Amino acid sequence: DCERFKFFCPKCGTENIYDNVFDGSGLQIEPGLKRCSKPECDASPLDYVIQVHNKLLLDIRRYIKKYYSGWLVCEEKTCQNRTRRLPLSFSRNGPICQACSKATLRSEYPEKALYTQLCFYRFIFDWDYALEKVVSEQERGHLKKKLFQESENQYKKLKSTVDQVLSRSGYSEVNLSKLFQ
Amino acid sequence: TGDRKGDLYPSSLQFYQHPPTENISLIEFETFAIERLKLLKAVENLGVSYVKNSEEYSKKLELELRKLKFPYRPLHEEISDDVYDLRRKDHISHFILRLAYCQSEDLRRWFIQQEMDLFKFRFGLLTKESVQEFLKLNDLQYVAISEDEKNMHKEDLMNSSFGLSLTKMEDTEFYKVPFQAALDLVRPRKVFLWRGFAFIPHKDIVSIVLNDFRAKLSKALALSARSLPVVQSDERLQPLLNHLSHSYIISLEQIDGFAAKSFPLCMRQLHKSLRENHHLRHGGRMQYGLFLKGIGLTLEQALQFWRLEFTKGKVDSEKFDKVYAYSIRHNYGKEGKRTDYTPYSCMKVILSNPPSQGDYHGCPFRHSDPELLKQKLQSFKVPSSGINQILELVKGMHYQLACQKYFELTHSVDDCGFSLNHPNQYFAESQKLLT
DNA sequence: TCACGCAGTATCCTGT
RNA sequence: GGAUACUGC
Ligand code: SF4
Ligand SMILES: [Mg+2]
Ligand SMILES: [Zn+2]
Ligand SMILES: [Zn+2]
Repeated sequence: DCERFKFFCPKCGTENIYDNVFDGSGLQIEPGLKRCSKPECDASPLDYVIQVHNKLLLDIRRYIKKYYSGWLVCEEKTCQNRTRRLPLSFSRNGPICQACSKATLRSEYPEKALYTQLCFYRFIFDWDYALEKVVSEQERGHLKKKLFQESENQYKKLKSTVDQVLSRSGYSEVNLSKLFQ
Repeated sequence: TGDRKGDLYPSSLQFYQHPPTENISLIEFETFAIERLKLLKAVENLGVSYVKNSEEYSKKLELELRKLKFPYRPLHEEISDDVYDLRRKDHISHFILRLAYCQSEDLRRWFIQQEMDLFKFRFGLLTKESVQEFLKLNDLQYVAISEDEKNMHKEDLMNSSFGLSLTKMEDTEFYKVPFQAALDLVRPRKVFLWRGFAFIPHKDIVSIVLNDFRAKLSKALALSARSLPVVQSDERLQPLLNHLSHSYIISLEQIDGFAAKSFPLCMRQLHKSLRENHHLRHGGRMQYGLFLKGIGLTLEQALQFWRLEFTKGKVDSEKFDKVYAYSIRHNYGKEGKRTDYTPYSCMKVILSNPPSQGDYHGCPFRHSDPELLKQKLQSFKVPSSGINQILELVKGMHYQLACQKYFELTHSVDDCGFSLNHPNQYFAESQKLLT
């Protein structure tokens, strides 16, 4: 349910959808940001990594704004009341919808949604995880050589941004004392 | 001991008694959880594939431990920072997996088994010095009799245990038990008694250690299952812990097919009614359950089939386990007198409870009017000559011969070649002919 | 010579 | 399908 990373090529202007670190199969597999999605386009998005960084930050801002908008929808199908205002009148399950007074208001974009979106943006830039889990054996061998070290470094830098953002999220510390007692 | 270390991790092996108190990151949490899941799955696979004492088992387990960077070998150097890190990993990961593997008894058992295996391996890699260190740090106080006391009673121990050699005895360690627990040993005088304690023999020491470990671990898992509500509220850790066990790191469906060809007409009628209405009166339930037991449907398989079929009948799911589970178990000799009840014989079916309105059990050839039997035979595309012959046989009161004629016509065989006297015999013959 | 009605939940068994 | 219990209203 997470939005994929959309980046418009500076040269051709075609949208590139990124959902994994690597694209292709077998020896034809390469990092997604190595070649444009348009065959006629020779531009490498890895060249415009500053632009990719800026777009990533803008997307993170967009998702944080969506979360903090605090939109609530009534869970009742026959009400579906949409409000920004959280009422202080609560039932055992949560805020009581003030349109029908009989159903609970649920967040349109809960904290889990934002956390999963940030985790996905980290996932689409996790070189090591992709190599271990996603990639196959022959593909892993082909990707664990030189000719990709620069791409690996750029991917590490891009993942650093999402890691930094997630480090500032309360949904980034686990108190083991509270778990084990 | 670089920055924030301590004496919290003296030895490599531990009983995992004290929960961690640190504040870790979500990334560290996930990495540790997945890594230990990989380790435990590797342990399980190697245990299935190889004998745990085999050298291949040891080599592969060492390779996995090295790959995932878990403590497996001692180091007579000191507590190096890296070593500390590894031990910390182990300690936290274990408890995380506890949180993952305490929801269901099955899971609990699995966890315990894997953990025990790992512990055994690690013990097997401990030098005697290290071994003693461990046995001291956990207040196990095995010198379990001391070595000095063993030498003190060497001759008595030698003459106590049957078939124990001098050197082999030197290689063995005994235990001290109150004589009230060794009744079966003391009574025939096969264990030495000194001052109210028997010296019972067990390579074996690991066994005792493991016993202790297992006890503790089981208790811990119980407690964890008791403290589950506090964790379910933490959404961050719910997707992981609730699904870690499912983390990537005869069939019921064919029964319908069988009903096309192999099932005798009685079972065909019962199955048709069941799929038409998702409910059978008691006689039909008994007959069909016994038949499906006969074909080979296991208790789990039969339970699943009946659950799925009845749930569609607009009844509560719990109602099935409340009511029909006992009947299904009994048909397989699981409860009550616990008798492996045999499938109904054709004689029983003919002479069993007579079906009435709303029922579909019994032998159709006997409990179906001739017009109804003719219609049913026509429906199955039987040749007119075959239908007439079957009707003639039915009029002769030899319904078993009628079923034999049905088998001959449907299987395209001139002669059945067998005296049909059991529906399971019918199904077996059909399977033999087809497969 | 006897003995109130009905609605509902829980447990257990089906060889000669 | 049956059998044995005892709650409620
Ligand atoms: S003769 Fe036996 S197998 Fe054939 S329909 Fe009757 S009961 Fe079933
Ligand atoms: Mg009933
Ligand atoms: Zn392009
Ligand atoms: Zn509402």
